[PDB]
Amino acid sequence: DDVPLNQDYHAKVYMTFKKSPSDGTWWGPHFVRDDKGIVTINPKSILTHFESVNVLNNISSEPMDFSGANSLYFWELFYYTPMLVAQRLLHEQNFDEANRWLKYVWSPSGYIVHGQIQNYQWNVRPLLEDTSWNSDPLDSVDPDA
Amino acid sequence: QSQLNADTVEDAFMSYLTSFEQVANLKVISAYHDNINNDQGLTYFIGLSETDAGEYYWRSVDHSKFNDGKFAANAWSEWHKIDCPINPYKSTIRPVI
Amino acid sequence: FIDWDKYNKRYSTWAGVSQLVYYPENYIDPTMRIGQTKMMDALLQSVS
Amino acid sequence: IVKAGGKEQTFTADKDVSIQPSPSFDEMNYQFNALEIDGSGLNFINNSA
Amino acid sequence: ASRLAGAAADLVPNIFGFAGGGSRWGAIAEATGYVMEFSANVMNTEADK
Amino acid sequence: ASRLAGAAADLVPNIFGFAGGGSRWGAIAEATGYVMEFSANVMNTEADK
Amino acid sequence: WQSYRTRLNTLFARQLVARATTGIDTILSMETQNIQEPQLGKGFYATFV
Amino acid sequence: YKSRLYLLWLEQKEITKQTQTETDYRYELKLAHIRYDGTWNTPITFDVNKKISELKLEKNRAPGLYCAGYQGEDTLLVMFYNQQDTLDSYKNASMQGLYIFADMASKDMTPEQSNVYRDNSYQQFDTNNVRRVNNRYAEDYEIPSSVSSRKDYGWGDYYLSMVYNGDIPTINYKAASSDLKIYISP
Repeated sequence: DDVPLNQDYHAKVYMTFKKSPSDGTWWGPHFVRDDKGIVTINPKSILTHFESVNVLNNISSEPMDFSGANSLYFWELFYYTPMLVAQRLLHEQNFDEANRWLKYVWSPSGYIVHGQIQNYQWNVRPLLEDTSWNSDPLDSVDPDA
Repeated sequence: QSQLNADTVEDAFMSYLTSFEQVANLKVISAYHDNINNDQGLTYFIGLSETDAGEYYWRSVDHSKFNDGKFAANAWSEWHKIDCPINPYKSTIRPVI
Repeated sequence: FIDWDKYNKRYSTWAGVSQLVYYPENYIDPTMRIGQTKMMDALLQSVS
Repeated sequence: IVKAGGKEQTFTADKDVSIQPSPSFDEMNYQFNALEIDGSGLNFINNSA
Repeated sequence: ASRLAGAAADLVPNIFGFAGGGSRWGAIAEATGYVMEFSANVMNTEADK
Repeated sequence: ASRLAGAAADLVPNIFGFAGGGSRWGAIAEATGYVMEFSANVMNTEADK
Repeated sequence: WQSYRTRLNTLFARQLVARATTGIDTILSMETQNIQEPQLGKGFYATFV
Repeated sequence: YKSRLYLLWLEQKEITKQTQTETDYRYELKLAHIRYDGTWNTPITFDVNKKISELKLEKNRAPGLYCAGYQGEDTLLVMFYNQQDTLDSYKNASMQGLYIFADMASKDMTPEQSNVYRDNSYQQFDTNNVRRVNNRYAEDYEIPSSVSSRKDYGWGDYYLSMVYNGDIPTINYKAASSDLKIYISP
């Protein structure tokens, strides 16, 4: 918040499981933010349920979300557009260009960006990490869903 | 069409990427939630393009598709176009059901 | 090997680009040109 | 290793990290502090270094 | 882009002095009507191609 | 050449006296919109030839 | 929504312009898919192991 | 601005004020950009009538228009001035400027801010008989705020480990006379 509810801690995260199913007193990371910047952890915190709780202080941006609000437009730009054009070029016997657009999704020979082979064969990074962007696939008979 | 070279598929991609830019740069003006309570139902938004005498879009998010701290991507619909002569004063515009 | 899939995998494509330095006039089309103006496109359509 | 023009400058993680992270095979994020680079002595070729 | 620019330019009043006003109020509905009539010719041109 | 001449002639105000003004502000965007709609008929006429 | 913050827009098309000057080989790479979006208001990023 | 060609142009509008009637003029600043398919967007209108009226211009003299991109701070630097005879007359001349952000939102320049952008770009203004070309704005240097893309990497010994997906999320600098210092937080 702009004005926190408690001075001793501004946010309380905690972890629940089978043996510990509910909240405990001072059993979590308790984050305190000053008037200047950096968020620290209140040293009265008990970090038994975690291994380490780090605070990313100078990271103020997250990468783009392929399962968020504008997810449908993101998957159409990087996956469904190179797969529609390369399918369409394959039907037209234009083979040297149809290979160029299939390799915007997957190159089995790797990728070379400025004279060096890359760590990935899948050019679409939400195929590199399998991110589900539909969790209701059996509502209708849809092979894409 | 049939004669489909490298020059045609690059001009069609940039014509695709032009219309992609108009939807990615929308400004959400107002909203309306079609329930009493915020936990259930579904909320309808309204957008604004970056053209002068701009064009307004709308879409939905389903609050029954909210699971474990995050909306599923099935909650969101696509931006649907409004073909209507709309010219509100200082973004005084509201959807309603 | 950056140019492997196009102009180095086959022999007929390797002899295409490597002769293009020495004899490009075998591949020069008087009606088509990479980088022509829109007036030359409108001129070709007026005599098509 | 920071080679900015003239002399190499080496900054190790024993003195320039506030919080060492937990040991793991998956990730070890070593966030350094604000490091000091002597920009005097850059070779400006075509007004760019 | 030319219909939306011509519509908003005609919503500004053009008569000033002792009798103000002069803006065409149906300018946006004229512009969107011209685009949808022109897009019917585009879809017939795309179908003829 | 007739759309660009009709656009600039309509940018001059035509109402004088105690209430000035009268120029159509969206005249250039109306003219360029009419040329691009007419050039779509030219390219269909050239394609039919 | 009472405790959560759900992103509505995206700033991907603002930073796509610098990736689009070179060509489609630069648009459809992974460095374009790593274009980041700003945080939602006041807050921070925390890593939980 | 952000590697896309824009255009700015100043339009006048001849209005009629009253006291009998007189002819007044109203100024607007337009702004359009190019799309990916080579087409141009609609012009965006900015009200700059108070900025032109603050400049004590002559009768039929168009004001000078400075416009430059600035990679730091991601702003479009638009300033108006009274066009002078010599180049040295702009060391104390009052500027009427405004910012233009990425979403076509405008913020006026504070007069303490306009003097900063004047002192580093007054040698690119137009005089009466000399018409100059504006460069991209910078104050003495051009250093990015963060580097997040690598140039080269390498595998570990026996291909077991890897130093990979690092970044420098914070790059700062301050410089005295002939002394540059760089502050990275990698």
